[PDB]
Amino acid sequence: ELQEKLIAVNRVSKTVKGGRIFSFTALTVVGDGNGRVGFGYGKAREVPAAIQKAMEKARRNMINVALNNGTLQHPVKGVHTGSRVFMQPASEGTGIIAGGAMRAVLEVAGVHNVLAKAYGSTNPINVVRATIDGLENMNSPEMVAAKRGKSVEEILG
Amino acid sequence: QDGTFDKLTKKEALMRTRELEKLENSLGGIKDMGGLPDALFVIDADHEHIAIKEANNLGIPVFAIVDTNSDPDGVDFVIPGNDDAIRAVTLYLGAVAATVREGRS
Amino acid sequence: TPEEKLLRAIFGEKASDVKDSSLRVPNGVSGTVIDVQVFTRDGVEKDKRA
Amino acid sequence: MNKEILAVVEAVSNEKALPREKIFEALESALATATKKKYEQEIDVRVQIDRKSGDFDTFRRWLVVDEVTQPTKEITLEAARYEDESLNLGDYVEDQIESVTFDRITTQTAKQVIVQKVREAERAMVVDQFREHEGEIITGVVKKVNRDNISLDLGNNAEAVILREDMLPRENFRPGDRVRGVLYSVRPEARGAQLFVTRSKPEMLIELFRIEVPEIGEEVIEIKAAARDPGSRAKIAVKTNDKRIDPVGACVGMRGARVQAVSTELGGERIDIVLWDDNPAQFVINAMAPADVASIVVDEDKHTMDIAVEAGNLAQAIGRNGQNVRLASQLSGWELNVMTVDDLQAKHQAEAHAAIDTFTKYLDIDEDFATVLVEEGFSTLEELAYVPMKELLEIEGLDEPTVEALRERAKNALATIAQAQEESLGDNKPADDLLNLEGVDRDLAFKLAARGVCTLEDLAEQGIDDLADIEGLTDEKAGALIMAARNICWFG
RNA sequence: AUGUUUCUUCUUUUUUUUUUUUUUUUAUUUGGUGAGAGG
RNA sequence: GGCCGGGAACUCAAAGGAGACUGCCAGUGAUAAACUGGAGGAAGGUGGGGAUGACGUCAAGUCAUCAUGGCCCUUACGACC
RNA sequence: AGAACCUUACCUGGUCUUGACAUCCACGGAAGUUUUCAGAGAUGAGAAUGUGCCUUCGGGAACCGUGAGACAGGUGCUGCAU
Repeated sequence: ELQEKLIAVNRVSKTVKGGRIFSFTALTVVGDGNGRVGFGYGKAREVPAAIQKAMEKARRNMINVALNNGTLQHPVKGVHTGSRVFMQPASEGTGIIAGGAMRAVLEVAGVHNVLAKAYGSTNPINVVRATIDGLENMNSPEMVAAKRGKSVEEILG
Repeated sequence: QDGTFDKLTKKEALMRTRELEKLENSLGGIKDMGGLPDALFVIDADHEHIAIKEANNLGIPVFAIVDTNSDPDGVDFVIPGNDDAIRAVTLYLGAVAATVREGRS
Repeated sequence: TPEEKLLRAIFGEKASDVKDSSLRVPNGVSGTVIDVQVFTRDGVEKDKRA
Repeated sequence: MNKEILAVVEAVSNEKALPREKIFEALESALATATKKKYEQEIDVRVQIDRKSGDFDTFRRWLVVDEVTQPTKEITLEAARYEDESLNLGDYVEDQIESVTFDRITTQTAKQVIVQKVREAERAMVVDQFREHEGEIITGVVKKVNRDNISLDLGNNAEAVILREDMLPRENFRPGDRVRGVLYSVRPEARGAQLFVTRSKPEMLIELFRIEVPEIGEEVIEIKAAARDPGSRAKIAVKTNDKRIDPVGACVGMRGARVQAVSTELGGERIDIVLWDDNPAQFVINAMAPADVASIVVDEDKHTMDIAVEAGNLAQAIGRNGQNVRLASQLSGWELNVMTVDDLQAKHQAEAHAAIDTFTKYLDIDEDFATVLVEEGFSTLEELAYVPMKELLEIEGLDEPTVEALRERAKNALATIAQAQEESLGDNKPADDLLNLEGVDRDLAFKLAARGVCTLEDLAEQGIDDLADIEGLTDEKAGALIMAARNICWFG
């Protein structure tokens, strides 16, 4: 139902007088496949507890995005801290043609047709934050119609 | 309140009733509730700024008596007015009590 | 039971586990008791009816 | 002997967590009862046990009373005070009596009274400590299966009962089976089964969800309502105050695992979980799941809701034998009428036509004006008679004089209708006029009014022959009533 | 007051895998012999 | 010569309990923690001493206590004097 | 927390190899004991005596040796595999 999805684990560290202690961080993502998607970071001293704590905050972090039929509404930028994702709707683009960490977050969100490419530092946690704000500001024509023009028809013909 | 206030150690029984009354005021009228509240009536936005940030993490519509120094963005039903005079607070507390008595029909 | 061994408390003797029971007789015949004999081996205390 | 009483009191006090005093009071009562049985006469007896030695003195008790009804057990206050001036009403006068030897007979009586005191102390305190269990899902072992009930053993000499109505329709228990159920009532049948356990009532469903869903036990999710057809289907309505939690998703669990655990414990009962809404119409839409609702019409006065569904969904909305609509109605508290969109439109057209016919007939208005009143939402003569004048003045084409005239006509129509029915039967007009004649019961007044005798004058004009066919009216009683009516009408 | 220096050479990395029950033995008073009697 | 009778208080042996807690007074301090002093008490501020060694450090020590993965010898690196 | 031999793992020399220590196989002899020579000792050659336990006694195994291959042995190496 929730269709959870892991992206990348990592081995981070920090040192003390005794030595250095590692842990694990594991960015994951969840999504209903019909417009709800949420990620969550999570970190712990062991990978089973790392990925579970990741999902548990990803359940509460879900956002709604308004799309049409497995693809986006319009072209949209996505900038967040050294990660410029570009997203083009590509009406029946025959699969989600995107890179890693976008292929995850677009799939569980439910789109199936977008063309996308990330410009800049392809860092996984910063790029899944880049698509999210790029998707949540992307707007349906309904929201566009009821702020501007006030006809659902003529705003797109 | 009845029972083990003497049974084993009198000095350590004074420890628990030293533990009690500090917990009595910090967890005051919350122990009668159980679970999360539905709304939240604040009398100073600046001073209690943790809770407004805390309540806006969840879905709780809050009610703040705001003073001119604070920022009225996290509060939904913003109420402007003084909040450092005692006679001012008994207006808002007297109004929110008598109205919610009418709302509990 | 504790109360059976408490015969010593209110009274004395010993314990009450022993089956208290009075030799009662069977049925089939009525009658009227016309004559009672009591013979006593010598040395034994005669009771009040003897 | 002596020290043995103290050792027994200490052992029983420690093992049963019972006050030594309560055990002694009961042993005293047990010994008094055992003493009473050795005498051929009904005597009153007090026993007193010394709390240090275990020695006991037995009396011929004489309940000090004001009026003596039982001279063998009661003494007057005046006679009691002759022996001891300190005695009051309700005290006991004693008499040096030989204490019963503690044989295995008294021993058995003492054991029985101790066991009974433990049932009213140790077991009572255990039930008080298990305040949660008295309400939550207790677990018992089936001791006995009868035709009409199942006896459960809970341990510690506690017996519970499941009644036949409290069982699921397909459950078959055997002696030795473990059974869970909600303790829904504690009565006072200590000897036997004071505990009543249910598996059929809605509380069993609520408490199974409380155990299986941590978010309900933590008060994060609340169950607002539960409706149940035991062993077949249930509906539960859930609410949460935390916008981060889906209450339906939490109760279903990962792939339905939580709801399937509850369903399995209930013998494969189908459980629908619906979102509670504070809007009644939205809550009923949710309760009607899995049927899609097209429209709802709410009648607040009748506390009923008409639910329109697509013709393809009608059978799903009603459910097998009306089970879906009945469970939704029990869950909402509303009476739910499920029909097609076409049937709802036909019903509204028939109601509008009946309202138009009623208004045209009673208000002396044209059909065009009656249609405007129905389009503005007026359906009854009562609404038109009593609604605030402001709402009637908001209707296009109504002036203050026309609204006043319409209200006066509506009130006169309501008055006329009431009077007509009261004269036809015996509601008020014939229940006062025709019933004036002494002897007229309400039934006879309605029988008279069914013959057109509606007033005391109409009855004064009758012959005995005109009333002879009225069931329960003899010629003598008819003659008396006609004469009583004539005395009032013609000679008053 | 100021206090120089610490062979050489160098790592790997965490998403599919699993355990266990059987135990042990279980109304009560009244047999012969000899004599008599009923069918 | 407690050496003999005798004795059970005393020393001691050995069980089981009391007692020391900042409990009391004063003073200072935020009326808080406490701190300094006094009383009493055999013992006064964890009474004196011991056992007890957190996560880790050093791939510190030991494969010659033992056990152990490897590798090596097998008329021999084994076994006896 | 104790090296005259022993301990002792080291050294010279004398020795034996399925072995001083365990399980297994086939044979023969109760096991044990006393005593003599040769030998630095290990050992070698004996010489005498004992000849018990359960029985299917064609026995078997408490026990000593000889032959069989599995194997046994290692205070040999690596604490930076444990």
